[PDB]
Amino acid sequence: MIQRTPKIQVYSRHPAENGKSNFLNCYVSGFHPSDIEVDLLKNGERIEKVEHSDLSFSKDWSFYLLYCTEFTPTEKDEYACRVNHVTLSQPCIVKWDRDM
Amino acid sequence: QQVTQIPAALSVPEGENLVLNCSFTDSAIYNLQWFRQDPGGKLTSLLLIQSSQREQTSGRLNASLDKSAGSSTLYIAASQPGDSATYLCAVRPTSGGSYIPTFGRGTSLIVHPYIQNPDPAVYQLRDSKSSDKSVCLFTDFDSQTNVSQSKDSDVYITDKCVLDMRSMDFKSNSAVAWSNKSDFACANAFNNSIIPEDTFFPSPE
Amino acid sequence: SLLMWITQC
Amino acid sequence: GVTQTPKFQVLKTGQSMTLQCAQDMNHEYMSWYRQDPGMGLRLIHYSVGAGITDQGEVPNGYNVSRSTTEDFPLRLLSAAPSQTSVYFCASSYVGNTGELFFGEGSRLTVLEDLKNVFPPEVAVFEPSEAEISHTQKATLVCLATGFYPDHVELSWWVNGKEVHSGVCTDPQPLKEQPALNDSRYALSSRLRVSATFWQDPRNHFRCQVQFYGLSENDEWTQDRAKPVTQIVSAEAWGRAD
Amino acid sequence: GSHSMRYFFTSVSRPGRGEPRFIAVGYVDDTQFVRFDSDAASQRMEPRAPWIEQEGPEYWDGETRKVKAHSQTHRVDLGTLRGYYNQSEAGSHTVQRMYGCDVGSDWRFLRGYHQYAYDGKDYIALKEDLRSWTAADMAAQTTKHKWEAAHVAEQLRAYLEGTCVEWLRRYLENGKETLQRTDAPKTHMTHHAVSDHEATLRCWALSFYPAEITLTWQRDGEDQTQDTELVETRPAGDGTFQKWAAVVVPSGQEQRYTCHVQHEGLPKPLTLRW
Repeated sequence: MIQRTPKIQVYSRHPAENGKSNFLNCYVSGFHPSDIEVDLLKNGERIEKVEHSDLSFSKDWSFYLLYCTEFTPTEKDEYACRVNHVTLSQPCIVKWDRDM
Repeated sequence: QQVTQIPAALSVPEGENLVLNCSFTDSAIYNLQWFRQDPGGKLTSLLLIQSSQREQTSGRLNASLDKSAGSSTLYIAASQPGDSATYLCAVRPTSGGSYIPTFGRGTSLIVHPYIQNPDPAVYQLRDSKSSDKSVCLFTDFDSQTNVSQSKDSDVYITDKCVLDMRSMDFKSNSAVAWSNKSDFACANAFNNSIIPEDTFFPSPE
Repeated sequence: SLLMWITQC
Repeated sequence: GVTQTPKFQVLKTGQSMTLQCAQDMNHEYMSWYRQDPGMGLRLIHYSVGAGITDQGEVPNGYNVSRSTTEDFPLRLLSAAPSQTSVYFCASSYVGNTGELFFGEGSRLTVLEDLKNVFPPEVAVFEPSEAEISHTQKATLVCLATGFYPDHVELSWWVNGKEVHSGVCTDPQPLKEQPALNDSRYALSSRLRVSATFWQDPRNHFRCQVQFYGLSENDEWTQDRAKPVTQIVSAEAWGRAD
Repeated sequence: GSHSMRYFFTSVSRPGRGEPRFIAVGYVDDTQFVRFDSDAASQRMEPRAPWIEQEGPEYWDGETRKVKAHSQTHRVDLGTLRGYYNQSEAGSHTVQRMYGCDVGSDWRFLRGYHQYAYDGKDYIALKEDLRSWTAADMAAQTTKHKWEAAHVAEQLRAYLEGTCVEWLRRYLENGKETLQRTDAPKTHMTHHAVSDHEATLRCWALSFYPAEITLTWQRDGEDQTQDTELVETRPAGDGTFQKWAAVVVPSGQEQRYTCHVQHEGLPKPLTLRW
C-alpha cells in the first residue's frame, strides 16, 4: 500500500550494434519509498562504475532514476539490471533484450 | 531598500490620537512590522502586517499598509504617557533570498502628561541616615516646562519623569538636583528654565 | 528561481 | 520564545565570550545584532537552517554556529572595547507571517582594566516638610551613585512588596563626569505616596539596586571589595513627623 | 507549444543516523536545470543544464540560501507530520513537494501548482484558483487551517502568477537552442514470432524531444486501442527519450496493422507498416 514496487526497463542509449561502444541504461520507476539499490551486471558480474540521474518523481509521487554505464555489446555477452527495494524480498534481475 | 520615518520626532499631550509615518522604496516586500523600544529596555513587537493585508489592530494601536505606494501608518488612540518611546518599522523582502530585514531609524515619540491643576514647587529632601546630605526636587510642574541640563560639573540634574498614583488617578512630573559641593541649598540648583510662575520655594528653617 | 518564503505544514 | 543569556556581562580585553540564544518556536531563521547607544540595529550574522550561517554587516570578531534548530550561539573570539554594546538575538519563520521575535538583549562592556567597575552607592531621601502640608503627598527620592558600568535594575519595596504605582526612575542614568569617557553613573528614582501613608510609622520603605559587575571568578587586587554582581539598598521609615 | 517550470523536493527521515535527506531538483519542460543534495559536499545549488550557467553568483548564493531554508522547513515538517498521525520515531517517512507554473504557446500564464505529499500520498494541494486548498485527510485540515490563517495562498499567488513565469520566460529565451528545440523521433518497427500462431509488432520511436508523444496502432484504419502494449516513455540518457508500443497479431494479418507516430518535431504524422 504505502509502498510501490519499481518498474524496470533495461536498454541501450543508442541502437545496439555488436562490437560498438554504447551505454547500458536501467530505468527504475513507479516506486516508493525512494531508497533503492540498482546494479548492472555483465555475465552476472556486477559492473563497478555506474552513474545515475538525480532523484525526481512523477505526478502520482512515485520516484524514478536512470542508472547508466558504457558497454560494448556482443553476441554471447549477457547484460542485466539487478534491483533491490523494500518491496522486494529477492534481488530482482531483468535481462537485457536488444529488441526491447 | 530604504525605510524612512518622518517626522523623526513627535511631541504631543496625552489624550491626542496620533500618527507615525513609515516609507519604503522597494514595494516588493513580504511584510512590515512595527516595534517599540525604550532607552535601556528591549524591542517590543506591536503589529505585523503581511504584504497581502491592510489595517491591523491591537488595543489602542492600529496601522495600515499601502504597499503599492510604499507607505505604512501607525495610529494610536488616546495617547498615554507610557506610549513615550521610539517606534520603528522594518520590512522584509518578497525575494532576493536573504530574509534579512531592513529597519528605519524610527521616530521619537514623547507623550507629555496633562497635569490638570499644576502646582510648581521645589522641595529639599534629606538623607534618612546622614543629615547634611540632601537633594532638590522640582515637582508638580506643567507639561509646558522644560528642565534644561546643568552647566556645573558638580551639579547633577536628572530629566523629568512622570509618575502615576493610579488609585488616586493623579500624575506628576519631577526632576532631581544634588551636589557634594558646599555651595547651594536648592533655590539656585534649577537656574536654567525655572519658570517661577508659582515655583513655591519653601523657607528651609 | 525557487520560491523564497515557505510555510511549515 | 527567544531567551538570551547573559543579560549583563563584563569582560577584559582578550577574553572569549559566548552569548547564547535559543528559541522553541521551530524558527529556521535566527539573527544577531548589536546596537550601540541610539544608533540602530547592525546585523552581525544570520542563519536560515541547521548547518548554515551567513555574514551580516559587522561579522568581525564574531563567530557563529547553528548545530541545531533551537540554538544560535554568538561568540567573540578575542574581546575588544569597540565591541562594548547591546546585543540582540532575533528569530522568525522563514515563511508564515515572517514575524521577528527579539530576545531580551545582552549588555556587554569590555574594559582594558577591571578596576573602574564600581558598585552603586544607594541613599534614600525623606519627603519634605513643606510638600506634605502643601500637597498632602509624600515623595521619597532614591539616588544610586558612583556605579559602573551602567548595568543596574532599580526597584522600590514598600512593606516587603515590590511597588510600581507612584514610581518613576530616570529612563537612563547620567554620567557623573560627562567629560570623561569611562565616567561613573548616577540614577535617581521617585516613589510618591499619600501624606497619611508617609506619616504612619509602621510603613517601611526600601530602595534596592541590583548591580551586574564581575563574575565571582574574575581576577582582582584592590583594597576595595571585589565589585561583583550584588544588591545595594537603602531604606527609610514612615514618621509621624 | 506549452512550457513549464517545476521544482521537485524530497525529504526522507533517518530514524537514527543523521539529519533527514533533502533532494531538490528544478526543471524547465522535460529538462533538469538545477539540483541540490544534502549529502553532496557542495552544499550549493548546482547547475545541471548548459544555459543558466550565465546566471551570476548572486543568483547561486540566493538559490543555495533559499534551498537550505527549504530543507529546514522540511526537517521540521517531518516532525510535525509524525505528530499529526502520532507516529513512532522508529520508521522513516517521506515528505514530497512540487510547485511551479505553466505557460501557453504564447508564453501567457495558464496554471499554477503547489502540491504536498506524505509517504507517497496526497496531503494538501492548492486548488487551480490559487486561493484555497484541498486537504486529503484530517491531518491536513490542520495544515490547511494554519495556512489560510498565515495567508499562505495569497503569498504564493504572487510567485506562481508572476515571479515563476518571469523566470520561465527568461530561461526559455536564454535556452532557445536547447529548450525551443524539437527533435523528431527516429522511427522503425520490429517483428518477433511470439506464440506459435501469432507475431508481435513493436513500433519504435527513438531520440526525440520533448517527451510528449503519441504512438497509435491501427487495424484496417480503426485504431485497436485496447491490445496495445505501451512502455512508459523513458530517457535515452542523452537528453532525448525513447518509447514503444506493440501489438500481437495473428501471423499473416501483419499487413493489416498500422502504427501512427505523433510528435511536435514531426511535420506530418508518420504511419508505418511491416
